[PDB]
Amino acid sequence: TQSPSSLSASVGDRVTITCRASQSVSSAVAWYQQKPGKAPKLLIYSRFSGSRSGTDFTLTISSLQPEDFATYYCQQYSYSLVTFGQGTKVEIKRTVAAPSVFIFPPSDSQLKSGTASVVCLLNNFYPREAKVQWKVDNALQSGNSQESVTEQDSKDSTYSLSSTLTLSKADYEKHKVYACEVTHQGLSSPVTKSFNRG
Amino acid sequence: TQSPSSLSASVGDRVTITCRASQSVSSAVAWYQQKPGKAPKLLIYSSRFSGSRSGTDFTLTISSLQPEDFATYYCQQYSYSLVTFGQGTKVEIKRTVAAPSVFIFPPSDSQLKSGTASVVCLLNNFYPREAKVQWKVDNALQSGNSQESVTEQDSKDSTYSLSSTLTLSKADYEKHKVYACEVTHQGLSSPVTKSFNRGE
Amino acid sequence: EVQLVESGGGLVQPGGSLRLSCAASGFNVYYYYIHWVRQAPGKGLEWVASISPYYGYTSYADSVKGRFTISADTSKNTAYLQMNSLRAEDTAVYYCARWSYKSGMDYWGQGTLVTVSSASTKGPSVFPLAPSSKSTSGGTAALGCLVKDYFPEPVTVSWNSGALTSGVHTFPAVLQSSGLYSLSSVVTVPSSSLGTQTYICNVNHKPSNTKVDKKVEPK
Amino acid sequence: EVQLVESGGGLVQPGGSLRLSCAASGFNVYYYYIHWVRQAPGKGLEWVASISPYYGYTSYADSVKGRFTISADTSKNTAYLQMNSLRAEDTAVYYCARWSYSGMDYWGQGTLVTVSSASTKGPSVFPLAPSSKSTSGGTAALGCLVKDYFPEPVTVSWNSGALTSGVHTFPAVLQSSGLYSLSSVVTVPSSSLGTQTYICNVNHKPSNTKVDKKVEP
Ligand SMILES: [Zn+2]
Ligand SMILES: [Zn+2]
Ligand SMILES: [Zn+2]
Repeated sequence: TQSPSSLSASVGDRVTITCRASQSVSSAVAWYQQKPGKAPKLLIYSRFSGSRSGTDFTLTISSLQPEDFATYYCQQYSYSLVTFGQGTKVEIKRTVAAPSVFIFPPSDSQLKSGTASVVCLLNNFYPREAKVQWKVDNALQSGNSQESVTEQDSKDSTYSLSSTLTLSKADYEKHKVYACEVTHQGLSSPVTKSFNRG
Repeated sequence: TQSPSSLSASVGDRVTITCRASQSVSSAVAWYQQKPGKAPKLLIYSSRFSGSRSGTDFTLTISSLQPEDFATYYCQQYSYSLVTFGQGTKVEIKRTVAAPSVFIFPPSDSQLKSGTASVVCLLNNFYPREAKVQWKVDNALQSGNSQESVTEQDSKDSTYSLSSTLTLSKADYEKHKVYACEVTHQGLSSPVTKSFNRGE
Repeated sequence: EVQLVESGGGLVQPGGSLRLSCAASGFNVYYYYIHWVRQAPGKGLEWVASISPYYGYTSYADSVKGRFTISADTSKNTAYLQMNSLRAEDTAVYYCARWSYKSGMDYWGQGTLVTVSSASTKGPSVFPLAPSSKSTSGGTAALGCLVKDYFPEPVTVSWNSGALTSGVHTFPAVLQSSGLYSLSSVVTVPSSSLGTQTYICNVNHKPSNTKVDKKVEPK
Repeated sequence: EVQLVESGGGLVQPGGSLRLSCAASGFNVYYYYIHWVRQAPGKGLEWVASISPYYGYTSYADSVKGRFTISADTSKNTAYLQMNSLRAEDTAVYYCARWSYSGMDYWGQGTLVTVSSASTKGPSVFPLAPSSKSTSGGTAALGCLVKDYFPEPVTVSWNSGALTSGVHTFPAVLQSSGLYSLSSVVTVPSSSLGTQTYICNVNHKPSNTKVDKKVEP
């Protein structure tokens, strides 16, 4: 129904996820865990515990293990119908890590194909939140780019991000200076990467 | 149909907004400017505002950003049996990083006597807008029992302010001791935590 | 002297019906395209409907698919939007606008709020956000009012009957899972004034004819 | 061993129809409620429909109601989801699950359903070339742009799976044209670029397309 909310936590932390009871008339709640690319799993709840905060339902993880980092869904049944709550993604907390930035001009083969995509890469950073602003001949762009973010890296718990500027071939040839400007928690000043067409 | 995308800029900057078109070719455009709490305004362009069509995508250019240009811009496309507004681009004022001052408020006795409890955390005058508030009740990380909202860019110093409200039943509130909100932000080299003990 | 004034907005249960009006002045709707555009809180503009000049042909967004009807009365010089089978996602500020390379909607109404929900009208409870030793820092103290559990929007807040505006932040309302709204208004002041100056938040909730003052004192 | 196996997913035009299946094993669909749950890309879980163990009859989400119809075959224990008048919003991975009575304790592997007017099309692969200007210390970045394909999914490897460290293959984005696009990148020592070749192997099974693109300065 929508994108899951986020929660940052460390191994060993205690986490409590609250599920608001809509307008039901029973304590029929079930909790599920889902990892990327896999089906959800019904939570069987040792470190997992279910309770009742007021009229609402809660799921508590007493001490987060590495395997606990995933998206959690609260399910309420009637039982003439079923409803899933918004996902809550539990993320691994680590120290701030500034991104390294790279820009890629469109290949000659792509220009031959009638399109020009410019790619800005942000590598190995934390937290996930980062802003990329595009500039063409020093003109700030909007509405002609799209971003994409990896899942948290298994080894160092960092993120990587791509931002792609898409222009027509004809328009790409009309400008000279292409740049992406990156803003992030770990950056005291914006980092810019650029190139001159030709 | 979705939230407006955000763009940080300064006075004198050049800004070009691209209208993400569909089966256009035979399509016309109109550009609008909206500020908080007010109806949109039609933009007349040619002299600070100019526009053109690069292929199927309409563009609007602001040649030199003025203080009154900071707003949310929308493109409207219309053609045979189709009229739609594109996603809004919110052009906001860029300024130096400013860390929030953080304040926490326990539930008033008045609200407690009324059988409920709301804990409020206040983040005052910070920039940039991006900020993360994490509630902790007896060091248990909370999620799904709080809500937050943020003001528009302040007309005084171009900062934002945010309030986060942790909602609990009175009974649940009274069986926990330590309440805390942990604030993460650009201007903070380390997270700031404001807390209190129930009944002090 | 062109103006458009809207009315008819309010609360309605899902599945219910509402008729919005758009009274024109300084021109007649007969000679122009008239448009309806809506905006959900925090979201972008969404085109809803339009009616053509001279002949009054119509056009609708797919999202209001045979549920909405746009019309105009040229004698009363008013355009209408009949809304049937309303759903929660129809909740928004609705604007009407007049159309006229440089063409576009050049005149707009002030907008009217349409709320679709099963919740009933309720006035707010007002609680203090009291200043304190931990609500102060290096000279300035923060205080405010929590305006909780009201429906529908809007609520308005002022401080000391409008005399205090500096340092005031009145946040956007949030829709709680209960279906009721809540908002906070805060203000920062000098700590030394806490003993002297009095601070009162004036809350108004027209949909329930509710008026409430709350004096905010140190705990 | 309890096990649900799904099939029948794929690509369809808006207004078209598909029929999903759910082969049960280690149990029979007579003594259990069977549910259908879908998940649109990057979004949360959404309940679709359910059928009762003893008698048939049905419960549907409001978003579906009278467009899909759930059913089952007792003999060959198989649940079905007959989807008709499909819309773009119905694009999702569809799961079938068994409810015990407490909750959906067993799930199928899931199957992708795409509803769109776009035609099947293989990706054009373009190099994201390394450069002396594109380094971070001794590290160089490079990659492959996998643009304008339909439908999902594509798979990307580097040097036939020999190179995995430092690889980032980003989630696809749905462009305004109705086609998907993604990039795959890798960071390597710039000192290796002279004596090392880098090839991204792109596989798009839905279009029978296999591309291997070498990436060089
Ligand atoms: Zn251009
Ligand atoms: Zn302030
Ligand atoms: Zn990396």
